[PDB]
Amino acid sequence: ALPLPSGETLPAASAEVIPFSIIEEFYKRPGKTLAARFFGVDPFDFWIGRFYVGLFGAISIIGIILGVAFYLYEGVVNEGTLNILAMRIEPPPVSQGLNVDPAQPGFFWFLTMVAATIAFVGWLLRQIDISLKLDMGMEVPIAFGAVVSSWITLQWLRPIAMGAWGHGFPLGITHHLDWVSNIGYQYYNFFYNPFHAIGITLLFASTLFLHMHGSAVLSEAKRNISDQNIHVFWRNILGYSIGEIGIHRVAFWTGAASVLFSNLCIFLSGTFVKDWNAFWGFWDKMPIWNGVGQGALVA
Amino acid sequence: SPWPVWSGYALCFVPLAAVILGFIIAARFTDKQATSAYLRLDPAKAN
Amino acid sequence: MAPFLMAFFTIVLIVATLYFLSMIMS
Amino acid sequence: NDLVPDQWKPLFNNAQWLVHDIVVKTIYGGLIIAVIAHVLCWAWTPWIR
Amino acid sequence: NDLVPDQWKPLFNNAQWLVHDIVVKTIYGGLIIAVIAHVLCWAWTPWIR
Amino acid sequence: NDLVPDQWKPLFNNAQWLVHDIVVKTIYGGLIIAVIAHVLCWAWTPWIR
Amino acid sequence: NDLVPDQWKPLFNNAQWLVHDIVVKTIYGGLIIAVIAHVLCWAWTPWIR
Amino acid sequence: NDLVPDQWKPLFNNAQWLVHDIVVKTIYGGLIIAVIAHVLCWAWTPWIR
Amino acid sequence: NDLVPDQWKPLFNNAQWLVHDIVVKTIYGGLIIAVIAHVLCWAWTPWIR
Amino acid sequence: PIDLHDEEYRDGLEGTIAKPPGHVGWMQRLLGEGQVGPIYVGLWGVISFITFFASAFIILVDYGRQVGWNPIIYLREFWNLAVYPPPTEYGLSWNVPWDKGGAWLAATFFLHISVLTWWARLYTRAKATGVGTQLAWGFASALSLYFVIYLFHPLALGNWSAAPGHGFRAILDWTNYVSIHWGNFYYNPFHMLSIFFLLGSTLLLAMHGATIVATSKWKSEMEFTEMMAEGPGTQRAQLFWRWVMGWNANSYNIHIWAWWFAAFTAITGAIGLFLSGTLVPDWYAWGETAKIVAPWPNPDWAQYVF
Amino acid sequence: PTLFPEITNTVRGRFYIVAGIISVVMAVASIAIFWWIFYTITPAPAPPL
Amino acid sequence: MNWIVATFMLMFVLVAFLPLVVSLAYTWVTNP
Amino acid sequence: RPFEFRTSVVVSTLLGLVMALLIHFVVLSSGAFNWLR
Amino acid sequence: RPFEFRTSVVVSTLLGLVMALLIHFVVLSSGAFNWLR
Amino acid sequence: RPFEFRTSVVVSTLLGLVMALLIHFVVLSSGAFNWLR
Amino acid sequence: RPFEFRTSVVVSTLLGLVMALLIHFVVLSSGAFNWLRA
Amino acid sequence: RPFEFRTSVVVSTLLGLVMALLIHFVVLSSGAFNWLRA
Amino acid sequence: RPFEFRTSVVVSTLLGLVMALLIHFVVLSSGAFNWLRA
Amino acid sequence: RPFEFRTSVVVSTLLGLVMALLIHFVVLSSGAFNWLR
Amino acid sequence: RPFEFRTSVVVSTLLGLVMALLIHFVVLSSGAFNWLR
Amino acid sequence: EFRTSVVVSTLLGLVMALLIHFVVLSSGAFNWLR
Ligand code: BCL
Ligand code: BCL
Ligand code: BCL
Ligand code: BCL
Ligand code: BCL
Ligand code: BCL
Ligand code: BCL
Ligand code: BCL
Ligand code: BCL
Ligand SMILES: CC(C)=CCC/C(C)=C/C=C/C(C)=C/C=C/C(C)=C/C=C/C=C(C)/C=C/C=C(C)/C=C/C1=C(C)C(=O)CCC1(C)C
Ligand SMILES: [Fe+3]
Repeated sequence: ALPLPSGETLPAASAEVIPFSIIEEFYKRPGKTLAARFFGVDPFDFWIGRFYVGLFGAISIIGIILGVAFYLYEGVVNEGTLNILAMRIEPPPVSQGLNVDPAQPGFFWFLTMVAATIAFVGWLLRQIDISLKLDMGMEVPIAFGAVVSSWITLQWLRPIAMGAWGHGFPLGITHHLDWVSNIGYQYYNFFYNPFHAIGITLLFASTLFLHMHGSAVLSEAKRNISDQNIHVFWRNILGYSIGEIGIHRVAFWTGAASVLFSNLCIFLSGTFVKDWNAFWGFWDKMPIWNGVGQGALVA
Repeated sequence: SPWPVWSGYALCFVPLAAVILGFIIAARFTDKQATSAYLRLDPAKAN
Repeated sequence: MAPFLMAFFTIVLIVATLYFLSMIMS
Repeated sequence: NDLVPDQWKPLFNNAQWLVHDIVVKTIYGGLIIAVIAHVLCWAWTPWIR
Repeated sequence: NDLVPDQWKPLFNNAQWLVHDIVVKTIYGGLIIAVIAHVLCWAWTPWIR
Repeated sequence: NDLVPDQWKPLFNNAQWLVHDIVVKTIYGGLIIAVIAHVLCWAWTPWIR
Repeated sequence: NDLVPDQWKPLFNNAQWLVHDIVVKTIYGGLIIAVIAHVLCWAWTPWIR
Repeated sequence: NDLVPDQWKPLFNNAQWLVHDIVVKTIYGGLIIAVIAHVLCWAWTPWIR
Repeated sequence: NDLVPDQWKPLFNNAQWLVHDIVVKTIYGGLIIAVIAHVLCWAWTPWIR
Repeated sequence: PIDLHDEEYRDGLEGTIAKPPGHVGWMQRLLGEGQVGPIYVGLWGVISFITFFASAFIILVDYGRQVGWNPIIYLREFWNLAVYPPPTEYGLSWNVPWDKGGAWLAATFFLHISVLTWWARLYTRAKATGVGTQLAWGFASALSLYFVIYLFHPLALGNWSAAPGHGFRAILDWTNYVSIHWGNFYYNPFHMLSIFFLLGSTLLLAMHGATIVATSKWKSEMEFTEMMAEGPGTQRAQLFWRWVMGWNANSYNIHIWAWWFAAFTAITGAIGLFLSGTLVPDWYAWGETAKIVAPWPNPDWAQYVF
Repeated sequence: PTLFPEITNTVRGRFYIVAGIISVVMAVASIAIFWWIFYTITPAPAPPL
Repeated sequence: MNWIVATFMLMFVLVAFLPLVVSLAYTWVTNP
Repeated sequence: RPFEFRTSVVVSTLLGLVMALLIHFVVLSSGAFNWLR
Repeated sequence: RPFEFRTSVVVSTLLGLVMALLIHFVVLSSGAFNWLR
Repeated sequence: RPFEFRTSVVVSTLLGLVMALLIHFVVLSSGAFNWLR
Repeated sequence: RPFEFRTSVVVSTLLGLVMALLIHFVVLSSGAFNWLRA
Repeated sequence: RPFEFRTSVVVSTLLGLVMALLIHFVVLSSGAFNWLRA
Repeated sequence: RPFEFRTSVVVSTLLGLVMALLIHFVVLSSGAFNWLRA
Repeated sequence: RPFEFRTSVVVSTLLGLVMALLIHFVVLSSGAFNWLR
Repeated sequence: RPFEFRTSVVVSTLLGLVMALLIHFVVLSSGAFNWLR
Repeated sequence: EFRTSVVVSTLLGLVMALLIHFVVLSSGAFNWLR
């Protein structure tokens, strides 16, 4: 009996029962990473276990270890709390400005944030290298780069633009929520921010699309069907079937767009805008309806 | 009173441990099924 | 004395760029 | 590789010795200009004090 | 590897020996310069006290 | 493994024995320097009290 | 696996016996050092009281 | 399963009996040390009262 | 299906009977210990009142 | 035993309309398919249509009445118009004036009927096409959240005012008001679990889409065929995700992962919303008693002042 | 003598250098001119009372 | 507020938007 | 047979461990026994 | 056999380590022994 | 054999290093020794 | 051979460098030595 | 050989440059030398 | 037969356990029994 | 040879460019030079 | 036959259980019986 | 490429002209349009 990838055992195409070892050995092909093109050789061009280690893998692992050490030190020492749900890792005060001093408190927040940034960029570059070794596209790096740009907006661009550097988030479990709540209520009705609304729309659409795609694929896995049943099912309900290649494109685009608009709204709310209720005071004054009402229906 | 309340115990620490163990177990069994031997197209012939 | 130095560095940059372009473009 | 010296023949090509000479001359000229610029900058405002 | 010493045949190629020598000389010069810079900085302002 | 000793022949290659010796010497020098530095720092200022 | 004793043949390879001995010696040395450090720390200040 | 007893042959391999013996001996030592530690801790400060 | 009793042959395997016996003995011992602990705790401090 | 031509090209009730398919063109260029195609109508969907549009007509007519029947002001204030439930007095009574919550009750009733009939439509068409019925249960898990929001939570509190007011701006106001009323949902554990599952769902969707698009040169998007025998694209995707994080899946497990993320999101959200008001009147106080609230003695408050 | 014949010999590859230089110069000039105009024609921001 | 630095950071954010736009343009240009 | 041995053992062990930990923590938090101060 | 030796070893070792860490943390957090100040 | 030498060495080394770091950090945090000011 | 030489060298070097960085940073931040302006 | 000469060159040069940049940045941030008005 | 033994056993066990936990919670939360310190 | 001349030239030029940009930025950001006023 | 026995059994059981739970909770929340204080 | 240069130049010119007119009008330093 031939075992299928789903799990079926169907008695008996050009397929055959092949162990994963043959596939793993066949596709190694060392010597095509990004660092090899630049320097002419990759210093770390091997595998340690199941992982591939490259030039940026070492940088990422160093950043990870250093960041975790600094995070634990600020929270076990200098706070004396001993539990992780009550830790509160703060940046330097707003009065200090854009400068950093080891003597003053908030230095290890700097160390952890820098190490985390280095680790994130190293992970992105490692993903690019692994994609380039397999002759694939560069789509996953684009999505992860959207996420990393979302991080850089919150921790680098906004504090520099506002110029005091106390405007970055504390790295504490259950405590970054305090920062989110206070920032959101400082610019009251953060719902009324247009880009926040677009981001929420994209998030909800992404979840709905994921559920629909999972249901559709799972509904035909282990049945004797002609591969066109799903198209008829999706045209009978809603009167449209996107196809096999369109659903993944839509998923990738929606996922990236949500985070992009979210980082745009956070940065814009930081500097160029002060109140999101006053932002809509232009609407009722446009010269198409500013003179049509009376009493409570005026304006 | 160094200890949390019973409702805190349940509502917080039961779901958290459940999620952690479930994630680890599901990942382990997904990897087991993925790396098993089944029908595949030969990479040497397949291009 | 800042503007004089700015002019000095700008002139040096222009001269170097022109010299290297002429070297390449020949 | 006829113009290359004997000691550096296995490392350099005939078409690379001239480019290496150009690079060396450029480095030396840049160092001289940098020394001049640093002297003028110190004359403007000291940075060590 | 005719220029390589007898002990270092299995590791060094004939062309790599010259580059290794250049690297060693550059490191030694940088170390001497760093020693001088550290002495000057200590003479300017002690950092241990 | 001509130069590797008989006991460590199943573990070491001919070209890794010399590198291992270099690493061992570097580590021994590092520990000597570290001991000297710790003694000097304790003489300057104790950290236990 | 000729070097491995008779009893431990089914579980051990010839090359891993040496590494196991090295690891065991390292652990024993670490244990002795840890015992000495704990005794010294207790002599400094008791932690139970 | 030549070394395994007849009763436990269907459940144990030949290379797993030794590991099981090691684990059992370790657990017995752990139990003895835990009993001693509990006795001394109770003698120092009761926790039920 | 040789060490299992005649009644439980359709339900039990020759290798799982031993594991079932081990589990049963463990549960019996745990139940006895739990009963003793509950009696001691009640004699210390009643929880119903 | 199923003829797709019949299931796509029947006439009358229990058949399809818009039978001559359309073509859009740019959707064919960007998404790979641009057939508008026919749409089924089978007595599960006529009821949904009629009930949904009855509810919409009621809401729109109330919107018109609220502005004095002025179309220009109707365009002016469309996005900040709403039809709120009855006030807190007379909690669950239906003897209410039409302008004081009477229309909200009728519209909500018709909307409930519409959503239930839509679920029935989904289930019946899944059965009639030969595919499984996973989509019906996913929609059930979202209707659970919907019914907690609109029916089961206002019940057991004693008033209709605990429900949203049927407006573009009214849902945002409802979210803010419910957060302010019951403490802070940032300290609601089920809100935390729902956020975890939601962000995980978005992450998984992005990863899967990028992975399939990257290996589409070897026809990796044909999920139905890859489940029979793996191809070069699936092999490359497995190798990529094994070399990045050390473990991977096949082209069948990822869909189970996605389905369960979405289902857990909906279910945990429903449970948290229901538990918010009836048992824990204040989430911050509960968090303080549970030791999950960080001490905060000496703030630096200059960040939060203009 | 050059190391990049495809860039310093062909006209099509020789055009890219000038294109990039012009692009950088245009970007810098536009940014500088816009910000100079903005900062020159703006009134004093904060007159105290 | 220094309006030069803020505009620079805004330009960086709009640059970060670019790769998705490039992917959309590539998908449109191919698949004619 | 309806159920296999491994499933029964797994479910029983998980339930026992969860109930034991929950009961100890509830009793400790109730503060009705004078246990651990 | 239902369970392999490796699975039993992994489960037992992980459970023992986790319980030991948890008990040490709880006893330290109780503040009822006069240990570590 | 159920477990390889390499896996055992890796697990033991990681556990020992993590335990050493945790114990040093906890002892430093407790402030019961008058060490490092 | 249980492990390769290059893996041992790389892991040892990374661990040593990380430990040295962490120890220097901790000692500098503790302010118990009067080094680099107290 | 376990490592190639050019790989060692790349690793050493990169590590040295990174360490030099880090040491200048830390010394400048300490503000203990009166350098660039510090 | 309309239903298999496994389905009946699983449903019965799940329902019994859930009902037992819910009833214990509802009875002990009311505070009308004086159990375990009131 | 261990390193091609082209690669060395490219690496050196790029390193010089990055160093020049970084040093200009840091010197201009300092308190002694206030962005040339 | 129009309906199978299984579907009718399932629907009847679910409806009965839901109604029982709903009625018990409504009666308890009404607070008109003096039940459980 | 000629097309890219033309497009970039046109958009840059348009954006700069619009921004500069808006800035000059908002400055209120010329006595233009009251
Ligand atoms: C203002 C006073 C500042 C300061 C400001 C700067 C600035 C600003 C810079 C330096 C740079 C340097 N500084 Mg200084 N410097 C200070 C104090 C110091 C101190 C000290 C202990 O006090 C030291 C040791 C140094 C040392 C150094 C050197 C590392 C370096 C200059 C030499 C060099 O690299 O040549 C080797 C470099 C070359 C040979 C480059 C030559 C380039 C030529 C001119 C071509 C240019 C491009 C050309 C037009 C392109 C053409 C082709 C295109 C296709 C069109 N500075 C003080 C604090 N210093 C400069 C540097 O180069 O840093 C990397 C630099 O930019
Ligand atoms: C001012 C006094 C400061 C301080 C400031 C600095 C700074 C700043 C630096 C050091 C550096 C070092 N310091 Mg110190 N240092 C202090 C106190 C100490 C103490 C101590 C116990 O107190 C110790 C042990 C050290 C130890 C060290 C070494 C790790 C290192 C110097 C040797 C070395 O590695 O050379 C190996 C390095 C080389 C040989 C460099 C070679 C560079 C070559 C020559 C190129 C130069 C650039 C040039 C432009 C290139 C031209 C060609 C191009 C093609 C154009 N310092 C005090 C607190 N120290 C330097 C270092 O190198 O760190 C890694 C460094 O940057
Ligand atoms: C100031 C505001 C409060 C707050 C108050 C609330 C409240 C109040 C609620 C949430 C809830 C949610 N919150 Mg919260 N929340 C805040 C901060 C956050 C933050 C953040 C980054 O700060 C995030 C990411 C979230 C995230 C979320 C989600 C996880 C969750 C909703 C899930 C969902 O899919 O709903 C989308 C699902 C639905 C709307 C279901 C109903 C729709 C159904 C499925 C379909 C109906 C179709 C309809 C009839 C029309 C059909 C025809 C049309 C023609 C198409 N909150 C702060 C603290 N949040 C909810 C929750 O579950 O909490 C436990 C909730 O009720
Ligand atoms: C509130 C007033 C009283 C009180 C009043 C009552 C009353 C009145 C009763 C109980 C009952 C019970 N009480 Mg009470 N109880 C009190 C305080 C406590 C405390 C405590 C710490 O204070 C505890 C721990 C308990 C515990 C218990 C249980 C022993 C028992 C319910 C068991 C159960 O879940 O059955 C339901 C369990 C199941 C349906 C699952 C059974 C599963 C079996 C055991 C194992 C199957 C394994 C096999 C592999 C499974 C195959 C199928 C799988 C799906 C694969 N009570 C207080 C003091 N308690 C009940 C009782 O006596 O029951 C006999 C009862 O009627
Ligand atoms: C202090 C008084 C408390 C209370 C405190 C506790 C505590 C605390 C516990 C119980 C437990 C139980 N309680 Mg009581 N209990 C109270 C009141 C009640 C009342 C009542 C109506 O008043 C009832 C009906 C119960 C009923 C019960 C049972 C459900 C259960 C014990 C039997 C059992 O399942 O054993 C089956 C158990 C076993 C077979 C365990 C066997 C374990 C083996 C021996 C291993 C032990 C660990 C050891 C370290 C292993 C080392 C070696 C390695 C394996 C290699 N309790 C009061 C309020 N009760 C226990 C339980 O099991 O809860 C789930 C428990 O932990
Ligand atoms: C101080 C008094 C405290 C208390 C403090 C602790 C602490 C602290 C711990 C326990 C632990 C346990 N306690 Mg007690 N305990 C108290 C009261 C009780 C009561 C009671 C009803 O009053 C009970 C029933 C128990 C019961 C128990 C068991 C569950 C458990 C020990 C059994 C075991 O697994 O042994 C078998 C133990 C082993 C097999 C361990 C073997 C470890 C091996 C030898 C390795 C050790 C580390 C060493 C460095 C390794 C070096 C070599 C390298 C690996 C190469 N305690 C009071 C409240 N108890 C201990 C435990 O093991 O928890 C899991 C534990 O850590
Ligand atoms: C100061 C008194 C403190 C305290 C502080 C510490 C600290 C701090 C530590 C311990 C550690 C340990 N403590 Mg103590 N400890 C206390 C009280 C106790 C009590 C008790 C009931 O009172 C107990 C049971 C223990 C028990 C233990 C052990 C678990 C462990 C030491 C043995 C070991 O596992 O070695 C196994 C370890 C090894 C064999 C390591 C061998 C390492 C080799 C020698 C290399 C070292 C690094 C090398 C120099 C780096 C450079 C290499 C280059 C190649 C040159 N401690 C009190 C509260 N304890 C230590 C530990 O290792 O924990 C895991 C530790 O770090
Ligand atoms: C740092 C990691 C380095 C390394 C560093 C060293 C060092 C350093 C030494 C060796 C030595 C040995 N190494 Mg080597 N070695 C590495 C990689 C390897 C690899 C491999 C990857 O394949 C292998 C097979 C070996 C194998 C070996 C043997 C050839 C040799 C003797 C081992 C022995 O029997 O020790 C048996 C003896 C022991 C295990 C002693 C253990 C002692 C414990 C650790 C306690 C020390 C306490 C300390 C001194 C206390 C200080 C207190 C303070 C001063 C206050 N190494 C890596 C790259 N190796 C030794 C050698 O060359 O001897 C001639 C040696 O000196
Ligand atoms: C100031 C007093 C401080 C303190 C400050 C420091 C600092 C600072 C450091 C240590 C480090 C260490 N400390 Mg101390 N330390 C203190 C108290 C202690 C106590 C104690 C019980 O009180 C103990 C047990 C230790 C123990 C240790 C060791 C783990 C380690 C030193 C030995 C070592 O690793 O050798 C083995 C070391 C080597 C083999 C290194 C070899 C390096 C080679 C030679 C290269 C050197 C660099 C050079 C620039 C390279 C140039 C290359 C170019 C190409 C030319 N410290 C007090 C609190 N300690 C050092 C360490 O290594 O931490 C990881 C370290 O950096
Ligand atoms: C608050 C206000 C004002 C509310 C408004 C008032 C209203 C509207 C009330 C509406 C009430 C209604 C509609 C109540 C409905 C009650 C029903 C349907 C109960 C069903 C019982 C089904 C039962 C007992 C079924 C039992 C099934 C059994 C025993 C199955 C057994 C078995 C079956 C069949 C198997 O295969 C094999 C297993 C086994 C042998 C055990
Ligand atoms: Fe898919």
